[PDB]
Amino acid sequence: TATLRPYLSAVRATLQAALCLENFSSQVVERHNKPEVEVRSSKELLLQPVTISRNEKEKVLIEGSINSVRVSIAVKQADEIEKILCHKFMRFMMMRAENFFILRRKPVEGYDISFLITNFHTEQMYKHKLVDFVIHFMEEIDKEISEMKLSVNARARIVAEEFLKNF
Amino acid sequence: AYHSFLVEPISCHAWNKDRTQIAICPNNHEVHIYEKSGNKWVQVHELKEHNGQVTGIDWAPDSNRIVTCGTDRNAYVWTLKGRTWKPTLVILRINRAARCVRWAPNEKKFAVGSGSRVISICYFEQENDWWVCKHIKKPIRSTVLSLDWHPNSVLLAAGSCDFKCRIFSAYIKEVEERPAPTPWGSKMPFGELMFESSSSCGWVHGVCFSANGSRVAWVSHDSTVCLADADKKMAVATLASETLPLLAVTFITESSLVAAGHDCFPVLFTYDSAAGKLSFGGRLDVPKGLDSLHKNSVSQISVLSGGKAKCSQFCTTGMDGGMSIWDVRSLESALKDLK
Amino acid sequence: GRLPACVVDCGTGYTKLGYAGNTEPQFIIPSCIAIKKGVDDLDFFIGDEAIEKPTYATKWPIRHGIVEDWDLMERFMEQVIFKYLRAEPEDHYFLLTEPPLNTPENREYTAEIMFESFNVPGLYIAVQAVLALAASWTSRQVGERTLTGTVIDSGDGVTHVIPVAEGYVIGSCIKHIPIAGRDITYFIQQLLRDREVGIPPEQSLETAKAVKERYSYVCPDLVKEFNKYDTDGSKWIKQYTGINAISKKEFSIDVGYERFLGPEIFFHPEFANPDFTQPISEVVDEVIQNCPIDVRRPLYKNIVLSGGSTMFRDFGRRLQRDLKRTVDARLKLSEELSGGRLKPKPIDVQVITHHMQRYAVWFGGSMLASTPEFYQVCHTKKDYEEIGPSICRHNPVFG
Amino acid sequence: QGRKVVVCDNGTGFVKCGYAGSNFPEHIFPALVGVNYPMENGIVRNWDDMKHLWDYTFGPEKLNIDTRNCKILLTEPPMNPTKNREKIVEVMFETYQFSGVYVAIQAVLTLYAQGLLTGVVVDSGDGVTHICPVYEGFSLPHLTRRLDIAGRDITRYLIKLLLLRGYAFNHSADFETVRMIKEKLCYVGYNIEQEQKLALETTVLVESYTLPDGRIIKVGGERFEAPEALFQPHLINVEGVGVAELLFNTIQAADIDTRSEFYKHIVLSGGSTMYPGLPSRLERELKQLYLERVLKGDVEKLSKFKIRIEDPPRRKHMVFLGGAVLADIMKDKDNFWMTRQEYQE
Amino acid sequence: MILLEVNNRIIEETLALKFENAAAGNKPEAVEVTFADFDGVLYHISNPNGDKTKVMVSISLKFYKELQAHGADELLKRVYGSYLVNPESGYNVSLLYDLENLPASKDSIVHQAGMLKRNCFASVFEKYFQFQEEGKEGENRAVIHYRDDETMYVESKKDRVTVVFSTVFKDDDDVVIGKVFMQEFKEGRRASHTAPQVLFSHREPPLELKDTDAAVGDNIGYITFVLFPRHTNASARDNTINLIHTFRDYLHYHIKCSKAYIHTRMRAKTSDFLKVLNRARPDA
Amino acid sequence: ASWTDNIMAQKCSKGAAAEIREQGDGAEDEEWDD
Amino acid sequence: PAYHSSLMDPDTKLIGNMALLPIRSQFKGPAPRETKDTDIVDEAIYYFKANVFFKNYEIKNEADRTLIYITLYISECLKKLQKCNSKSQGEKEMYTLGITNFPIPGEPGFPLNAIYAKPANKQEDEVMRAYLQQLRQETGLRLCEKVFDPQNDKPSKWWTCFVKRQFMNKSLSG
Amino acid sequence: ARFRKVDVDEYDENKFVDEEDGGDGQAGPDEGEVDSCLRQGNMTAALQAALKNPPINTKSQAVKDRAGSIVLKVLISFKANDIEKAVQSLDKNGVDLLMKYIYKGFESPSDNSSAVLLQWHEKALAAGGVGSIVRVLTARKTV
Ligand SMILES: Nc1ncnc2c1ncn2[C@@H]1O[C@H](COP(=O)(O)OP(=O)(O)OP(=O)(O)O)[C@@H](O)[C@H]1O
Ligand SMILES: Nc1ncnc2c1ncn2[C@@H]1O[C@H](COP(=O)(O)OP(=O)(O)OP(=O)(O)O)[C@@H](O)[C@H]1O
Ligand SMILES: [Mg+2]
Ligand SMILES: [Mg+2]
Repeated sequence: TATLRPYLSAVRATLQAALCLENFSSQVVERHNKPEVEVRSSKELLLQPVTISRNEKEKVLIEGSINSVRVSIAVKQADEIEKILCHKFMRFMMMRAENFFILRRKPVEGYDISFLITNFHTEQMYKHKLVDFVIHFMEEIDKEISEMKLSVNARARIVAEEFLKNF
Repeated sequence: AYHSFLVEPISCHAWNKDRTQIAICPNNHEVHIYEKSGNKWVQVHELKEHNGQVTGIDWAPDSNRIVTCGTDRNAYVWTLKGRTWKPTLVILRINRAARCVRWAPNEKKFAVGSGSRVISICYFEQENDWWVCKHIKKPIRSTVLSLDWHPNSVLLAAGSCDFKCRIFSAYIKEVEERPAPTPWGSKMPFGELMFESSSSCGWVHGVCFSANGSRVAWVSHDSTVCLADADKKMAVATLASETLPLLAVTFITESSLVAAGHDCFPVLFTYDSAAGKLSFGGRLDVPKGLDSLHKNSVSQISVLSGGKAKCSQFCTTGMDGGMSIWDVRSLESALKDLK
Repeated sequence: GRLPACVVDCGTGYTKLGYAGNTEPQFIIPSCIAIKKGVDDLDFFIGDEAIEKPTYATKWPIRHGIVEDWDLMERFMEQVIFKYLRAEPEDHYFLLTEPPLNTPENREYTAEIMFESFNVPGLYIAVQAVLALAASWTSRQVGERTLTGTVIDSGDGVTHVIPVAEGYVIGSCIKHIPIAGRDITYFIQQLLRDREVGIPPEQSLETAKAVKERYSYVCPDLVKEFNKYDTDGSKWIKQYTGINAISKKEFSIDVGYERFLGPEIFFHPEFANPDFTQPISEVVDEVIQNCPIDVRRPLYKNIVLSGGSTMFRDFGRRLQRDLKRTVDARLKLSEELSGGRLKPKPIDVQVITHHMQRYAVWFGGSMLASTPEFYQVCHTKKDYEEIGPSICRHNPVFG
Repeated sequence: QGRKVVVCDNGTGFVKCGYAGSNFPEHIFPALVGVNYPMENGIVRNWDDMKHLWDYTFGPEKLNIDTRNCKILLTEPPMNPTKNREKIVEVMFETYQFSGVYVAIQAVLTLYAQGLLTGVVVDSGDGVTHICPVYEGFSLPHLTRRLDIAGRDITRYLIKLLLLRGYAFNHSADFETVRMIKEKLCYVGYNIEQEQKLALETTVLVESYTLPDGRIIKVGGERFEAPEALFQPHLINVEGVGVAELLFNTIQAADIDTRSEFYKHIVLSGGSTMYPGLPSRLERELKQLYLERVLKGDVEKLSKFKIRIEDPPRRKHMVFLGGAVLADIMKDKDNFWMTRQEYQE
Repeated sequence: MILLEVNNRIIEETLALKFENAAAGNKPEAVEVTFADFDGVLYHISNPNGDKTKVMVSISLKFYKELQAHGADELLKRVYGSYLVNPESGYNVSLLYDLENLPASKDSIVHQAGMLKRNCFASVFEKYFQFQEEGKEGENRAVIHYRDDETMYVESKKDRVTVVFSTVFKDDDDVVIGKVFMQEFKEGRRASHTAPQVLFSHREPPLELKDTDAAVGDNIGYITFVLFPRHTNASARDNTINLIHTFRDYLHYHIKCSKAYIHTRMRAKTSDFLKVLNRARPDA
Repeated sequence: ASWTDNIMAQKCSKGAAAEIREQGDGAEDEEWDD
Repeated sequence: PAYHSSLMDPDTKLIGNMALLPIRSQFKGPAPRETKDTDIVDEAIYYFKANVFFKNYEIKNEADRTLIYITLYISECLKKLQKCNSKSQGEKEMYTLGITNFPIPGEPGFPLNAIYAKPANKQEDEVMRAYLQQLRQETGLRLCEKVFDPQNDKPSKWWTCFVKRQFMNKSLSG
Repeated sequence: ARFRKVDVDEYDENKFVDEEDGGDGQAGPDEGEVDSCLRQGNMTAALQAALKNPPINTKSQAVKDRAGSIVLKVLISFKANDIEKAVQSLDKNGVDLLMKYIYKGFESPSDNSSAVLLQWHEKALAAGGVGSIVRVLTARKTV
């Protein structure tokens, strides 16, 4: 590799620096425990949003709060087929965001996927395991997009050969 | 000495005078009191009166009184009568959720730092036989996360989300006596801002006073530990740590600090008085996922044996449901110069 | 539009696929998929071409109604659309059926399979009980045509008792009896093995099933039927002829007792299933009693049988007998115990049997998708694109 | 002295009888007569059942007290028609001949329990929401308002929204399950735009509930649209203005001097006001109304608008504690009690 | 399956069951079955005037005039014989089978009845293949609007026959997957030198149809089959027609197959991610 | 609506003589109390 | 529900909870001669083909216990009748089974020991033993007189099909 | 309605109001000194001069953008093999400021700017812990 491992290391370090969340009852709303990065009702509880960019197209925006961190990833999209495969995969996963407990239903503007890790998730899951899951996610999305592209190309080749062989 | 009480996180823990019973909040609206029956911990008491998550537990030893505050905007003073713990309600008059609660050294009052940018100093009024709260409001602008009383039952350290570490005066005339002059200041009315300090940024997760109280120390979310001397012209010394943010800090001696947090192991700091400077002394969980004993963030640290004047064993309670009893005596010979 | 909609009822045993506007489904295929990189996922078969093939492994995607393996479900519906129905999915609306107590997440997966893979212009995931009630309208020739009933949907999985009130299924009172077509087939197979020889071991599941297809009937009284078979043993014992797959020859077996012992386990589950022992009449009574009091009586007056396992002769009539007996006994016991001269109105239980009893759900779906309203109650692909899969969580009912 | 003071709250959920000055009720039991529930919206419909109920209360099994030699305090719902009040008074004086008889609206009892004389009580229960201003400890019937939205209507709306999610529920069979869902998960949103954004873009509001039949249902956004019917009646097809707008209007219809005092002591009561975030939402909406139709756009004087809407933690027994305070701190008076001699005048 | 069969199943099973019952001597059962096939074609298997002994299979095409202009009736009479009957109202071509007058072999009649749409389409193909064989160059191209938004152009030249499908992809994903499939089609002559030459033009009509009213759009692609005398000859005419008249549905079917496989891969990856995430819990 | 009417269309065939041509020898006889 | 006995009378003798119904026995035993043509053994032999499938029987009477005992012996009798060639051989097998001693109620190994009651005394024990043996002999005889088809050489399968079916999942062999 | 479109929370006298009273701001980092250092080949001196006087108190975004651009030009001007030594020439405050500038420069990728910024970030992390990244996240007055 040339710029994948350093990028993943930087993202992992920033996630460790950001996935330090504690339970925080709402200051503005009585008896509510809302993710502060979403409501943004108190500016003191919102951390500075940081960006780690592998190039001008692949980037992770990590914006943290006292009780929540939002991690948005822009997946690599070389060509149109990769673009549609990435978008279709992301909608596939985000439709079942109730199972991906740390996943958003809709991305932030300009980004492909968005994870929302609340203090509750770090309570019920190991934080370093969550960081490892996010990095593993970034790697496997690219791997599976490439696999889908290759599978579609091979499938189209076989379909064309099978149709044309019967003439 | 690691013991895994239960899988879900422990919000907060409090020991008793004999260090034989531990009251913990298992990320729930209940307080579980465990006691040592031989060599194993047996859950022997269950306290169920909070309508929401319990955020702070303290145990006054001499009165054996357990004060519990939670997100339900309530404080309860549990007293052991007969064989059961029964609660007395404490009106806090706070519209937001309470976060931290700490008893006074003389057990006459307790402080509840809450999310309404207030600290409720609550004391018993024998005339009407219900607890009464007085609010410290100015200049607290954000939520108070941590508290720690001065060893004179008057002053009060308060860490707040507004990046400011404060020392106020909680001199309630109806329950206290005249406070002696302290290097923090001489004029001590209730709610008086005795001292402030800060940094460029960072929420204050934990504050703790020294044995004599002339020294305060607070750990901020910006991976910094700060110590303020009242004697040395009210001066603050900042150490920007290279580790993850520290959540709970306690003095163990006059010149030593133990701070634990999201780095999942306690760390030791030394305050050189002559130079008035903090230095990293050495992590207390050097190994023989995470190699440290605590698999998740350590949320609370508290002196177990000897008190703040003769601390030889302390206790770290984490978000992994673990309680670790660290003996600094053994760690003295374990590492090179872990003094 | 102009092209008729596609109605596919994907049951656990038999998938019933066809086009709207038709009385009976054009295909009743087994709900089985035979499967072995590249295009190998298209090298599979469904229906009768998948029961037994040399080099293929057969798998049943649907177990107890709930779809287990969704990939196999997608491939199955793929050849349903393109090999059997021969429909362009972009021009035909689809009326899919859902099992009782189906999770909205499963509705979302079905909608995603239909839309993001086949690009259908519309989809309507209909509850099976309401379709059965719709099919029941062909036998009730009065103005008592309401969607309030107690559907006894019995197939090859579990026999569901489903109370529908005002068109909406009361999901808190649905009760499943683990006796269905497969249990009856197993019982008849065991009876045949213990009585007659000459049954090939590899055909015993089929030669029994055909028996259960053609010679079975519920019995008014077990000992009376046994005495009839013993004494008048010429008009009751039938002869079944079959052809052995290996060494093709004709074999004749005496179809006797199992004729009335096939569906009897609907009425005495302790005969075959040891864990479950209460008759279907008691289950229906308990289901309806669990329902609100204001709707209890309508659920008696409209008990609709759907599925092949309910197509046994006199099954509905005997069910009416048993349910009326238990209801009248309960009423008499209550009157005797209370002694307050309440005198409740006598309860009339009416099990609606109809000529479309077998494919009741598909018939209801066809007559539902043959209407102008279906187009204005479907979920258009445009709605899928704007709102999302959530639109397919609720499919509105009709009058 | 006199003593022998008994206070008996007659709430629809439970009847609670005890003695004056008690921090907690001595006896609590559901208002069950057998199985009938004549208590609908706090107005009696079957008086014989209530006669049996009071006989049970004063019977040896519950209190074992002499009615002719005891002082009784009863709780009256707001907007109680005068016929019911008079008939209850006649029942106390004739069928029980109590020496000390007094009845008052639940609003003043609430304020006495919390320790206030002036303020507005928002008592929302299962039948109807009542907004009752009280000045100098005397309820003001003129300014009291009723909003026909309560726990039952919110439960029905939640059932409708759960059907919209594809959950086979019924309005007559699964009422109690949805009621428990509303108690355990529903809350009042603060900014409905922001809450809707959080529901439609994030899965943090999704919570799993185990129905009695074992099926797990994931209740997400509907946690906050169900109570929103209190603020937006049109969501349940009810003509109105909403609880916050109604409260602001009923305060603004009062004397100019008392408006500031009413603002600072608006107290919530009843089960339907236990929703998280309800006081914050009421404060925000009242501030918005003050900005719109009192300040008329400017924000300079909004900071002077002091509003303190506190839901008391001891909500469960507010009426009983108010009765105990009223019948303990001032029981020894003479002109206060309505006695049988005055009845027989 | 890969190749889309050219036989309508519903007709095949219905007529096979009816003929088996008639041969067995059983009383025929009334049939009233309306259904549809690809290209928006409507079938109706019924009984004329209620007589059970006669079974009528009617086919309705929204474009039967454009085929009738190229000898549709002549082909249908030659292939179906006396079974051709005056069409039912609302339908274009009707076949009548008398259940009392079946021939000895029912397989041929059932299979021909299955090929009803194929023989409706094959008239223009027969005409233009004969045009190529006879050397009648310059004859006007045949335009067939087999669906509302998709079109077809058949042209005969000196040494080749051009068959252009004007297809419309509903979604952008359809468009890109079709681009991939057609790119594989274009270079498919490497593995088979005797195959027809497939050309693809996305968003732009070829120069041949530029003078015509061929639609232009981002979702519209044109697929040109160049068929040589080795494919337009009598021996291979049937197979060539069978494949060419279903190529469009074949391509769309395989696009949807690719989407289904892509969903399978996403489901596998989602399951792997969910297992990884549930392993992160302290208790698993 | 149209659903009720289209379902009823079958009533001419459904509203006819008995399904069984004669119940030929193999079904439980009627005349049971049922 | 499972079919029930119908020949119970208030004057019918009771040995424990066991019921001493009369039979038409040609043999000699404690059971008295019955004028009626219907007996508990015959009623069992009739109802058995439908009772054997029932794995849950409610003992609503005391003649019911007689019914279950005769049904279990019928099950054992068909188990031992599968390997036979003639009516005479079958009857000899029935006599051999009857002359043996299956467990009496109370003794270990007897099915439904929690439903039946132990004999009170030695005289009652002997009466119960003789009654059970007589019922066994009559059951075997009336079984063989009808199991074999009216034409010779046919132990008809219509009763052989029940060989492996145990009433209430219990058998007299264990 | 129409009264729900007003955000009362903004007009409340309880929000955390940052002081923002640093003032000063003497043109931030010096352009001439760093230009002279870069031209003379004193790359380490160029980095040291670039990290002096951060615009931690300047409210205007133009000076912050100028300082970020200067620091970015210095950072890409470096060679990879010589980066590590440079990182070791800064104290805790210097490394924290360098990581703030690195995280600022990631937001504007150009050619191989991100490729060398990732090496800079790795070395800065190695020499200054994860607490430096934490301070980058937490600093309200950040470059
Ligand atoms: N007389 C009969 N009529 C119809 N089916 C019968 C009959 N006797 C036995 N069966 C069998 O009963 C079963 C009924 O299967 P059915 O298609 O109704 O199930 P399903 O697909 O699970 O149904 P559903 O669509 O209601 O969920 C088949 O196995 C069929 O062979
Ligand atoms: N914690 C809670 N959160 C939300 N709603 C609750 C809660 N507890 C109770 N409720 C609801 O509040 C209502 C109970 O009303 P309450 O107990 O005050 O009765 P009430 O005022 O005596 O009634 P009524 O109007 O019939 O006289 C119910 O609708 C119940 O679902
Ligand atoms: Mg089924
Ligand atoms: Mg109330």
